[PDB]
Amino acid sequence: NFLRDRKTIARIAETAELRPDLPVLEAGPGEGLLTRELADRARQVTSYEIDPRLAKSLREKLSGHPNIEVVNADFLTAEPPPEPFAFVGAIPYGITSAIVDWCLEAPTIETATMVTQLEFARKRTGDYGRWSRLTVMTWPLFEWEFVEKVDRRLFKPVPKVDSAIMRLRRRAEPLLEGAALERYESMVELCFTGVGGNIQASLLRKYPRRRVEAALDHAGVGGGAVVAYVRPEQWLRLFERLDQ
Repeated sequence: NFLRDRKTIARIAETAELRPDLPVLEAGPGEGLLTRELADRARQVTSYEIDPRLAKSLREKLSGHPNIEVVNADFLTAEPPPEPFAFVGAIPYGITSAIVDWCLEAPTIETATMVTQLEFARKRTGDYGRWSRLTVMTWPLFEWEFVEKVDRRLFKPVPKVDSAIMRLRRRAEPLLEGAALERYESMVELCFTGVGGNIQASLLRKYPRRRVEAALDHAGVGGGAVVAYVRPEQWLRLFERLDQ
């Protein structure tokens, strides 16, 4: 699926929050129009194309841009650069979670701007109230933002479902660090298993009743809340009170 709509392509490039001293890594470059717009704004673009024939034609198509390099390789086995950078990608359906993990694990990444299936982006950004476990776990380190829906008819060939632009931003200052962050991650893990039936019952496996009740109230969360509908700001408040 190749995005052809010029307005959406420009929206992606502007979403990436690029600047002249920041390099970009790109995956799923397709026709390379987006690559041109990224190269206009960033220090340089390194664009990954796994297919050797497509890599060669893309390299020639973009040879009028000296700050574009095309790498004939699988992006998923690429190492991130040891300097701040941004990722931009149009991600096929079957490797979306793996690309997200690639970005979450790159310690110098600033932003990751991705075109994904619509439902994937909504879950990972809580756009309709339901929250991914990974989003909650990484919220102290990353912002997850839903940018916009992208209608199927803007691609070629036209797919079956709609897409979306979503963005990760690595926070300049993490909301938690060190052992406190680990204690937060342990709390989130504990609650997403569902042991005991409800979030209150799960928390009671690790924390005293008096403190659990105080923490739920502090966070504005009911003892029987559906775990997936607790918001990240509520998880932080819950941990704040529990960790005293």
